[PDB]
Amino acid sequence: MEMRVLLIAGGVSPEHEVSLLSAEGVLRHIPFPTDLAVIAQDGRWLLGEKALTALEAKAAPEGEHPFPPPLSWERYDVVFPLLHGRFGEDGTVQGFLELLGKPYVGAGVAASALCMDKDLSKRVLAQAGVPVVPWVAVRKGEPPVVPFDPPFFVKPANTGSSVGISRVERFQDLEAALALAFRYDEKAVVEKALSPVRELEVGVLGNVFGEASPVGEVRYEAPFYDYETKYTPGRAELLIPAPLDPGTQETVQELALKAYKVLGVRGMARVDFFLAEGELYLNELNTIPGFTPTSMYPRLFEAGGVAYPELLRRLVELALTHHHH
Amino acid sequence: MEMRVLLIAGGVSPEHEVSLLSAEGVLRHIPFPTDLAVIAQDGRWLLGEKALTALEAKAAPEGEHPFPPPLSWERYDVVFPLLHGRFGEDGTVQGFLELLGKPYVGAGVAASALCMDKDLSKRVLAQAGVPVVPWVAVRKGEPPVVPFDPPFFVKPANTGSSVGISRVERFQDLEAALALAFRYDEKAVVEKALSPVRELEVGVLGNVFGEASPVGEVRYEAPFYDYETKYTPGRAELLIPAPLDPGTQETVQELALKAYKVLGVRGMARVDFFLAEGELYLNELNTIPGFTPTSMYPRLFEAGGVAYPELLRRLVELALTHHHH
Ligand SMILES: Nc1ncnc2c1ncn2[C@@H]1O[C@H](COP(=O)(O)OP(=O)(O)OP(=O)(O)O)[C@@H](O)[C@H]1O
Ligand SMILES: Nc1ncnc2c1ncn2[C@@H]1O[C@H](COP(=O)(O)OP(=O)(O)OP(=O)(O)O)[C@@H](O)[C@H]1O
Ligand SMILES: [Cs+]
Ligand SMILES: [Cs+]
Ligand SMILES: [Cs+]
Ligand SMILES: [Cs+]
Ligand SMILES: [Mg+2]
Ligand SMILES: [Mg+2]
Ligand SMILES: [Mg+2]
Ligand SMILES: [Mg+2]
Repeated sequence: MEMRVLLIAGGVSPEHEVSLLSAEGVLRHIPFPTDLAVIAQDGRWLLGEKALTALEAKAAPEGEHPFPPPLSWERYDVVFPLLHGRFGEDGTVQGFLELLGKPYVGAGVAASALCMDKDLSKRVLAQAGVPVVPWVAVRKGEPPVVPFDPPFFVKPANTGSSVGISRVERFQDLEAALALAFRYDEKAVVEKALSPVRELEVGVLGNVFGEASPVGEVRYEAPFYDYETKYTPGRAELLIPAPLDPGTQETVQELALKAYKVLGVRGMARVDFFLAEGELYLNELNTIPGFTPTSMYPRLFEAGGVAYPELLRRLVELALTHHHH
Repeated sequence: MEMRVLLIAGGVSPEHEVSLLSAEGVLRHIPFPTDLAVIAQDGRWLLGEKALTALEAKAAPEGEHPFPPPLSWERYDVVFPLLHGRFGEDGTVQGFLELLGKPYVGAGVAASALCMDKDLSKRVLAQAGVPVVPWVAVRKGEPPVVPFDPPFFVKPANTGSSVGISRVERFQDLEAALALAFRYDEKAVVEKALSPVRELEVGVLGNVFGEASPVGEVRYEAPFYDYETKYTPGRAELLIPAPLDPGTQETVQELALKAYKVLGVRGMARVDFFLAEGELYLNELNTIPGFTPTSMYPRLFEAGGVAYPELLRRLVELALTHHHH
């Protein structure tokens, strides 16, 4: 069976650089012939050799081709969008690939848009009976109304890689944290800070009915799991399988697969959890998790017997299983 | 008039013909110079005179240009996506227009995908405290588990114009109703049927400060408000305002504006309600309501003092005042 993959990375979101790092990880292990297309930070695309040059520079601030690119789509059998964050993970790029008729890796338009919004996903999961941290949404320009005591975490609703996230100890500091969050999104979420908190992560592989990886725990000495901790090698420790009680591992996997099914995710997702005072909370689902050298999604399925090339092979294959339907 | 609008109608959804009818209604009343582009049922586009020709035919089975079309997008200030249903109303075309950077009428990607999914939209509305009909989601290839007794209403999760919807009386008939619904979507909803029921519909207009139209009511002698009843002229009784006592009409508008904000809609929406034994239930929210001769949304706002050309003009202005934000 003929298979040629087009890999798209970069993007206009703050995670532009993280996306190129993920692209390098995928290219080093994907078992299919794969071409790279880069979306530069200005929204213009780089194709062919100019895309590989931008990958070597680990940043593409400016691109060549305005959207839509003159890409020979017919040459590829599956498109692998690796665009973390806004305009890549939130269903907008997915909508373009749907109208293009090309099979593509990962969640569709709906699952991507709803998993990217920290307020909407928490609305759906809370109704479904999934435990979530207390939270409220704040629209840019509206006065916040936080019906619980600090500490808070303030986040852009569409964020990734902990960009624009603040831990707020005093109400005096809510205004500055919201102003930081509103640089990246018109909507912010304010969550009750769990402290102390343990952070659990589990990978999911599959279309709607997912297969769960072992549960992993992230540990670090920074105040929280911030940008520098996430992508500086050595700062983040992954303990697989997570040191959890008899049965706690299964509950984490059951919640992840439940949220996966309810939201209708296809392909993959990394589901993050909080463990505080013995209580589990689902933090978020990431439909396009990182494949950077310090990323956890490949390591989680590595520990579950799915090697890195086999994981990428199954992702491309799941894209065709849905498209062939 | 310097403003130039691009109207997109047709589509690959079962509502292809309905979309063309809506295009004729909008083209007749829109006060800006408007070009039409038609998405044929095979996904290929028709531009210029061939799109006007398909409009007179009220059906476009085959197109000419494969997506993405060679449309001079820079000619148009606002794009009006008038595509009901799959690949038009569910966020796919919205994501494409987002990447084009074009201002467009109606809800964004997330709110479009959320409002089209009758399961996920009900979960969000229920979590916000909005009354909904008891329901359950049934996935294709998965046995149904319905915690309430028939009569049922079985629908494809992402449908419009009552396509694939069945009224069910006995559990022995559920599997055939689910089999019809699975011809249009991998997911279906089974709702508790309300009989007798009155059907109330309200239009909403705006981005941040949505304003409600007067409440209207649909009456019919057919079993339910099905496809033939919706679009055969004279078949449905459109009562504006609805013969209700004022307190019920004000409550309907209050709920519609609450659901509008809860679901994150901008531009427009028609909110459908059920009235059964004195209780109001929100049925669904349509981000691209029909503009056919038998359609409720334009009429509701003419009754509220907003003429047909003024309605479309404000839809276009709202698309511009959102973009500039
Ligand atoms: N409610 C909370 N209580 C305690 N810590 C939190 C809370 N919310 C966020 N954090 C800390 O901030 C980090 C980032 O939060 P979150 O996962 O929401 O951001 P993200 O950018 O979506 O992450 P990712 O890069 O995995 O997508 C978490 O790993 C956690 O360490
Ligand atoms: N729970 C219910 N109880 C009673 N009648 C129902 C119920 N669900 C659906 N119906 C009937 O079926 C019709 C279509 O249902 P629904 O509005 O969900 O379909 P739709 O295709 O989304 O409609 P639209 O064309 O407005 O998008 C309704 O107008 C109503 O008459
Ligand atoms: Cs996310
Ligand atoms: Cs809440
Ligand atoms: Cs809908
Ligand atoms: Cs339910
Ligand atoms: Mg995330
Ligand atoms: Mg996280
Ligand atoms: Mg509808
Ligand atoms: Mg309806």
